[PDB]
Amino acid sequence: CMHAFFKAMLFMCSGSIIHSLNDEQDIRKMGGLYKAMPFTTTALIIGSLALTGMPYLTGFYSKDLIIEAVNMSYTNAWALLMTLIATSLTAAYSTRIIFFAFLGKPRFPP
Amino acid sequence: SGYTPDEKLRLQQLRELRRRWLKDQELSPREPVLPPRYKTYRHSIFAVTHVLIPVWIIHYYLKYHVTAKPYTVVERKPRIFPGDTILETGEVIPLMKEFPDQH
Amino acid sequence: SKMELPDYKQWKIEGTPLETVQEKLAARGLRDPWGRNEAWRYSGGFANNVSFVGALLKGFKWGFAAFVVAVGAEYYLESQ
Amino acid sequence: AFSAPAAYLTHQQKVLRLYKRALRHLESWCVHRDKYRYFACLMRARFDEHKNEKDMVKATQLLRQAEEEFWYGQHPQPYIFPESPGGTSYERYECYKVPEWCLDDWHPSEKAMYPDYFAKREQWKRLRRESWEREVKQLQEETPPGGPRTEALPPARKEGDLPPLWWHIVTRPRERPM
Amino acid sequence: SFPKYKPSRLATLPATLDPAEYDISPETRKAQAERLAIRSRLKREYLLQYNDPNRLGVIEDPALIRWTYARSANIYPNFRPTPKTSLLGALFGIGPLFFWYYVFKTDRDKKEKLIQEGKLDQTFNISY
Amino acid sequence: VHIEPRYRQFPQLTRSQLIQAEFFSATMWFWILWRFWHDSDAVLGHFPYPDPSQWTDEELGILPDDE
Amino acid sequence: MGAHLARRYLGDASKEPDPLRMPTFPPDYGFPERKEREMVATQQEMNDAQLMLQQRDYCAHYLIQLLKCKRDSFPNFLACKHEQHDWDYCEHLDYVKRMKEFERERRLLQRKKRREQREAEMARG
Amino acid sequence: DAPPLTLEAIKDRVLYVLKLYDKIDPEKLSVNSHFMKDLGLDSLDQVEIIMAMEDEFGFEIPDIDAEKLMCPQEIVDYIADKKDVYE
Amino acid sequence: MNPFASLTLTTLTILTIPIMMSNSNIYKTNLYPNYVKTTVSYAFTLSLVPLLMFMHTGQEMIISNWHWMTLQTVELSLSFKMDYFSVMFIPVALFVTWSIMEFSMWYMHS
Amino acid sequence: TAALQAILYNRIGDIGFVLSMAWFLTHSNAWDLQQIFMLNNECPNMPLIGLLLAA
Amino acid sequence: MLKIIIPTTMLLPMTWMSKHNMIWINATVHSLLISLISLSLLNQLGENSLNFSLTFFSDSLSAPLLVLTTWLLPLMLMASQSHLSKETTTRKKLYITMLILLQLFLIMTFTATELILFYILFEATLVPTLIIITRWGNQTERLNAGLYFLFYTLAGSLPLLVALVYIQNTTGSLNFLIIHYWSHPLSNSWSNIFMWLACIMAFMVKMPLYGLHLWLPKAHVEAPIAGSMVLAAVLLKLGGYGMMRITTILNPLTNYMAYPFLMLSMWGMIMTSSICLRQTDLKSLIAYSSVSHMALVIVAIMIQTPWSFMGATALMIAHGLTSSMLFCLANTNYERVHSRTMILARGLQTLLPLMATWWLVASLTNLALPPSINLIGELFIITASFSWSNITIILMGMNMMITALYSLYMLITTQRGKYTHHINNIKPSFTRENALMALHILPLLLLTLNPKMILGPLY
Ligand SMILES: CCCCCCCC/C=C/CCCCCCCC(=O)OC[C@H](COP(=O)(O)OCCN)OC(=O)CCCCCCC/C=C/CCCCCCCC
Ligand SMILES: *P(=O)(O)OCC(C)(C)[C@H](O)C(=O)NCCC(=O)NCCSC(=O)CCCCCCCCCCCCC
Repeated sequence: CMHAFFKAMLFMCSGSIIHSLNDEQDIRKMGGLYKAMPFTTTALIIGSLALTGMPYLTGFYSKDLIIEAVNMSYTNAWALLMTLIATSLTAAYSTRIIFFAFLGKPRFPP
Repeated sequence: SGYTPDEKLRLQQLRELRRRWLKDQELSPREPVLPPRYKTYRHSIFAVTHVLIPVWIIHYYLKYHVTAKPYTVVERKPRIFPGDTILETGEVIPLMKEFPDQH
Repeated sequence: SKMELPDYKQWKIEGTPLETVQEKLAARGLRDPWGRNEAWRYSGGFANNVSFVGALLKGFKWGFAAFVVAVGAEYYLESQ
Repeated sequence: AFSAPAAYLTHQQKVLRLYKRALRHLESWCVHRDKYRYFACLMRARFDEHKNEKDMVKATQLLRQAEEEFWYGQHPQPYIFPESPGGTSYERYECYKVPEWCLDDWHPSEKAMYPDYFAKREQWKRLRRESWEREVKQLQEETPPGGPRTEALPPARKEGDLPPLWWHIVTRPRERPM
Repeated sequence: SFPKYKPSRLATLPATLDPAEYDISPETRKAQAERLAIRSRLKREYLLQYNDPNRLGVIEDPALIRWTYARSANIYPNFRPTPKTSLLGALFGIGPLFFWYYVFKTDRDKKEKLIQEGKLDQTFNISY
Repeated sequence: VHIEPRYRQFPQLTRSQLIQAEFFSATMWFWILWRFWHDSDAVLGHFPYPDPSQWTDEELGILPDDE
Repeated sequence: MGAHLARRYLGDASKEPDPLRMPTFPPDYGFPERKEREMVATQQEMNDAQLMLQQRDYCAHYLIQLLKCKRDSFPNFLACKHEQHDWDYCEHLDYVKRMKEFERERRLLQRKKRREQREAEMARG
Repeated sequence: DAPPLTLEAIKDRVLYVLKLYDKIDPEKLSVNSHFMKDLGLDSLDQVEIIMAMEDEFGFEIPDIDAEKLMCPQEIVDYIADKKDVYE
Repeated sequence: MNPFASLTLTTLTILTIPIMMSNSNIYKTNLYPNYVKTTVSYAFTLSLVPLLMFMHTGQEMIISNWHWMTLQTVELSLSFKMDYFSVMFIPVALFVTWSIMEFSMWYMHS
Repeated sequence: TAALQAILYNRIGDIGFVLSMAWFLTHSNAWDLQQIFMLNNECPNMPLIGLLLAA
Repeated sequence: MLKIIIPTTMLLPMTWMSKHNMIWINATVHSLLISLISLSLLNQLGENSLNFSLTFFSDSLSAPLLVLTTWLLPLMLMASQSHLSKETTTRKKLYITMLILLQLFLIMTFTATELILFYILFEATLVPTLIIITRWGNQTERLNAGLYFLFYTLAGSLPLLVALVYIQNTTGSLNFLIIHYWSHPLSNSWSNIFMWLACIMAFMVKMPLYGLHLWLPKAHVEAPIAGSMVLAAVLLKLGGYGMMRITTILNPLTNYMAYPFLMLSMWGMIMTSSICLRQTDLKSLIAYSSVSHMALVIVAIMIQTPWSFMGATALMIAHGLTSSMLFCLANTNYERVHSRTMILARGLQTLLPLMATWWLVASLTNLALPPSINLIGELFIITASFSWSNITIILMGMNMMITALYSLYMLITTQRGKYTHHINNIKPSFTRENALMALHILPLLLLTLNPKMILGPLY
C-alpha cells in the first residue's frame, strides 16, 4: 500500500518533468527544475524522502518494520547483508534522481 | 562537401511543392460541413444512475437470490472478548482473571 | 503572442564557470568559441540554486515555526 | 536521409564523423556544460594537432588508432535525441501516418463533409497525372545507357515541368499527422 | 594499449574496427561502385513503379518470391542423404522421443511400485 | 492562466503554485517534527536492552563450578 | 547480527548455545524450586477472541484487552495507548526471559566444558 | 501543445546561434554567407555549427545531410522542411 | 442485510459500467475521460465505506453468488473473497487510479 | 518488443501458476482457498514452488 | 435425426432450382434455419444418449459437433460468395452442392450408431473435399495437396475397415451400444496389438498425429477458403470423435500401447509450435497451430480419463471456431493483396481498425486466455496429464509459452508496424467480412458463458 502511494506519485512527477521538457527523459538534459517547477520539485522530494524511509512518513511504517524484522529474525546472513546494501543503494539512486533533475544549471534546449 | 547545382535546384523545387501541399492541407473556415441530424445537476443525474441503480440491483440480487441457497454468503464469525454481551441470547461472557500487574 | 528573442549582446561568460574554463584553456594555449551560447544557462534566474541539503529543507523554516506554535498551544491547553 | 549516399566515405568524411561522434560521447560523459566545453576544446586541439599530415598512410593509421580508442572509451549509454533512432520518442507517430490513397477511398458522405479540401486534392491529382509522361521521359533521356550509377535525381530543366519522382516526397505524411 | 574487442557471433565486429576498412585497394573502390550501381538500378525501377499514377496494386518483389520459395519449396529437391544429414535427422527426430519415453516410463514405474506397496499419499485425490 | 514561453530565460511562475509548494513542504516538515515530538519511541525505542553479562548466576540458576 | 554469532562461528561452537537444540539441560538443573509460567487467558477466551496462533503466547490477555479497547473506541483510533503499552511491556518481559534462557544455556555449556576439562585433568594426573 | 515554428523564428534562432559563435563576426554575417568561402571556417567548425544547431532545435541532423549545410539559409530550409514549416 | 457484500459488489459493478457505455455518443465525444474519472472517484468512496465497516468490527466475507459449473466433485463458482487484504487494497488502488486518470487527462491531451 | 518480452516472462510465470493449479486440484479436489487451507495442513514443495515461480 | 438430414437433401434442389442471383441468399438463409433447428440436440440426458432409431443416435459428444457443422456451413457460404464472383452459375451451384454434400455426410457421420456406417460416411467425406480442393484451389500445388491428403487418409483407413469387419465377425455386432455393454478386456497379444494399431492409426492419421501431418499443411494451405474452414473446424475432429468412440473395446491394451503416441504427440506439439515461430506463410502458421492443438487432444484421449475427455471435447470445439476465424482473416488479407506472405502486408492496424480488432480477439482466443473455452479445455487436459505424470506439466508449459509467442508474433507482424508503402489496393473492410468475423467470435464467448454444453458425456 505505502509503495503504491509514493511510487505512483514519483512516477507522476517524472511524467510531469518529461512533458514540461518536451518528451525529454534524460537527467543529463534536465536541470534547474528546483526553481523552474516548484510544486513537482517539492512533490518529488517528499516522495523520495518517503521512499528512503523518512522517520515519520508513509514509507516509515512499512520499510522500518521490514528492516527490523529482517535483522531480528533467523534469516540468511547474505540475504540480510544484501537487504541492507539495497537500502543504501535506494538512498543512492534517489539522491541521483534529485541531484541530476533539480539541482544545478539547466541543460535543456533554450 | 556540398550540394551540386542540380541537387540544390531539385531541393528548392521540392520544398516549394511541399509547402504548397501543406498550405492546401490547411482547412477552411466552414470546412467541417456537418449534416443536419448546472454542475451539481450533472453530478446528481450521474450519482442516481451509476451508483443508485446498480446498488439497488445488487442488493436485490443478494438479499433475495444469493442468500437463498446455503453457504453462498458466509460471514466470518464476530470476535468475542471477555466481559461482553452476546446479543442473541442476552449472554454475559465473563471477564478474565486478575492480572499479576507490573508497575 | 509573437515572442521576441532577448538581445544577444547580453550573454557574457564573465561571472560564470565558463570564464574559469576559458582561463584554463588560455593557460593551455587554447580557446572555446561557444562560451556565450552556453553562458545563457548560468545567468538570469538560474544564477542562484540550492544545495542538496538545502533542497530537502524546503519547508523547514515555516514547518518549525508551526510546530513551535502547536507545541505551545498543546502545552497551554494541557495546563488549562 | 534526404541525400543519396555515395559509393564510399572519403577520409575527410570518416574523420569528421569520428569527430562528431567523439564529441557527442564526451558530452555524454561530461554532463555539465563548462566541463564539456573544456574537454571539447581539448579534443579539437588534438584534431588540430593531427590536422596537417602529408602521409596519408600515417593519417589512416592515426584514424584507426583513434577509432580503437573511441570504441574502448565510448559511453555505454550515450545520449540520444528523443526523435533519433535510439531515442525514447523514435517512431512513436508511425501509426498515425495515413496516406492520400487511403484518403480517396472515403464514402461520398465523408468526402462531402470536406468540400474545399477535395477540390484542391483533385487539382493536385490533375497536376500529377499531367506530368508523369514528362517526368519519365526526362528520366530516360538523362540516364546513361548502362543505367543509373547513383540514386540522385535530376531537377526540372524546363519552366513548365516538375522534378521527376516527386509525388511521394511532396505528399509524404506530416511529422505529427494527428 | 587499450584492451581489444573480441567480436562474436551475436555481437559482431563494428565497421569502424574492421581492418579491411583501412586497407582499401583500387579494386575495392570499383567493387563498391558496382554495388552502388546495382542498388541504384533497383531503386530506380522501384521508384518508377511506385510513382506511376496509373498503378493500382502491389509491386511484386522477385527477391521476396525467391526467399519464400527457397524457404519452403526448394528444400527437398536439393536434399542429399549425407552422413551429417542422417546423423542430425536421427538425433533431432529420435533422441527426444526415446528420452521422454524413458523419463515418463521411469516416473510411472515408480508411481505404480508405490501404489502396489501401499505407501503413497492418495488421500483426497478424487479427481483424475 | 496563459503562460508565455521564454527564450533562454527563466520561465514565468505563479504565486499560486509557489505558495502551494511552500505550504506542502511546510506541512511535511511540521508533520515530521510533530510526530517526533509526541511518539519519539518509534525511532529511539522504548524498552532498554538488557546486558546479559550483568545477570547473576543466582538468578540464572548456575551452581558453583566446584559444587 | 551480534557478538554471539562471531563467538560461535569464529570460535567455540561447543561453548556457544545451539539455537535449534536449546535448552540442552534440565529446567530444574541449578534451580531448586522453579515456578511454572502463569497463563491468564484461557483457551476458550483466546479462541473466541480469534487471536492468530502466532499471537497466542503468554502475553495474550493484554492483546485481548487491547483489541476490545480498540473495537469499542472505533472513531478515536488514538485511545488505546495504555493497552498498547501494556501489551508491549509484556512482550518485552517475554523477550528478556528468552534472553535469560539463552545466557543460562551459554554459561551452563561453558561450565560443563570446565567440569569435563577438570575431570580429564584429574584422570590424566 | 508547443507553439508551431515559423520560417522567421527558425531564421532568427539560427542567426542567434551563429552570432553567439565567436569565430564569426556578427557584422559581416548574413543569411547567405558561406561558412568556408566567405566566413573563413573549416570542416571542424562546420561540424561544431551543426552540433550547435542540433542542440538549439532538439533534433539530430544526419551526417550525410549535415555535410551539405554550408549556409544559414540552407540550414533554415533543411530544418523547416524536416519540421513541416511552410509559413 | 449487511451492507458489506452489496457495497463491495457495487464498487466492482460500477467499475465495469463505463465499459458498457463504450459504444455510445459519450464514447464518441470528448467527455469520456472525465466520465471514467468520475466513475472511478465514486467507486473509490463507495469502497471506502466497507473499509470503515472493517476498521470497526473486522468483518470479512465470501460471496459465491453465481455457480458456474460442477466438474463431478469440483464446483467452480464466481466467488469473491472480501477480506482484510481486499477491503484495504481496493480503496488504495482506486485512489491511485483516480489520480492517474486525472494526470492522464492532463498528460494525454493530444 | 517490450510488449512481447513482458508476455514471455509473464507466460513463464503462468507455467508456474498452472503447475500450482494442477497440483492443488489433483491433491485437494478443489480450487478455492477454503478447501486448500483445510486440506493442506503441511503444504508441499511442488505447489509452493509453482506459486513462487508464478509470483 | 431426419428432421435435420432431410432439410439438407432439400437444400440441394433449392440450390439447383434457385435463380442465378439468389443462390447465395437462399443457401445462407436456409442453412441458418437448419442450424437453428439443429440447436435442439443440445438438450441431452444425464444417464444415456438420445437413441432416435436403429440407425441414428445423438450424444453429449455428437451434439456440439453437429451444431458446429450446421453453424459453419453459412460462414463457408459467405466466404465462397466472396471469392467466387466471376464463376458461372452452374459452377457456383456445383460448389454449393459440394458444401451441402459435405455437411450432410458430416451430420450422418456424427449421428451414425454403427461403426461400419460411421466408417462409410467418414470415408465419404473425402470425395467432396478432394473435389473442392483440386478444382477451386488457386495455386499449382492443389493437385499434390489433394493427392497427399487422400492417400494419407486412405492408407490410414483401409486397415480400419479390415479391423471393423473382423470385429463384426468375432463379436456379432458393430453397434456402439452393443460393443459398449458387451465389451470384453483385450488380452496382451500380437493380434490384439495389431487390431489396436489398425484402429488407432486410422484415427491418428485423421487427427493428424505428429509424423503423419504433412497432408495437413499441404491441403490447408492450398485449399480454397471454404475448404480450409471445413478442414480445420470439423474434418480434424473426426479423428478425435472416432478415438473417443473406438477406445471402448481397446482396454486394457491402451494403457501400454499409448506410450509411442503420447511421446509423439507431446514432442510434436512442441515442434509444431516452434515451427509456427519461424513460418514465412500465414496459412502454414495457422495449419501448424491446428496440428499442435490436435496433438494436445490426442494426448488427452490417449491418457483416457474422465477429466481428459471433457477437456478434449472443449478444446475440439474451441479450436474449430478459432481456426475457422483465423483462416477467414487470412483469406481477407489474401484477397486484399493476392499473396500469402505474412510480411508483405503490414500496418493493417492503421489501415483497417476493426479488422485489427477481430485479429486481436482471434489471437487472444488462439492462446489460452481465460475464461475462454480454449483455456477451459487446455487446462482440463493439462490437469489430467499432470495426474498422469508430473513432467507433462513441463511439456505443456513450454507449449503454452511458444503458443503465446507465435500468436502474438503473427498479430504484431500482420497488424503492428508501418504499412507497406507500395500496397495501395487495401479497400475498407466489407460489411460481409465484418459480419463473418462477428458470427465466428460471438458464439465462442457465449459458449464461454455456458461451458457445460461442450464438455461431453463425462460431465
Ligand atoms: C519452462 C520453459 C522454459 C523457460 C525458459 C525458455 C526460454 C526460451 C526463450 C524463448 C525463445 C524466444 C522465441 C522468440 C521470442 C521473441 C524474439 C525475441 O528474441 O525477442 C526480442 C527481445 C528484444 O530484446 P531487448 O532487450 O528488448 O532489445 C531490444 C533492442 N531494440 O528479447 C526478448 O524479449 C527475449 C526475452 C526472453 C529471452 C529468454 C530469457 C529467459 C531465460 C530465463 C529463464 C530462467 C528463469 C529463472 C527462474 C527464476 C525464478 C525462480
Ligand atoms: P576540413 O575538411 O578542413 O577537415 C580537415 C581534415 C581532418 C579533413 C584534414 O584535411 C585531414 O584529413 N587531415 C589528415 C588526416 C588526419 O587528420 N588524421 C588524424 C585525425 S583522427 C585523430 O587525430 C583523432 C585523435 C584524437 C581523437 C580520438 C578520439 C578518441 C576519444 C573519444 C573517447 C570517447 C569518449 C570521449
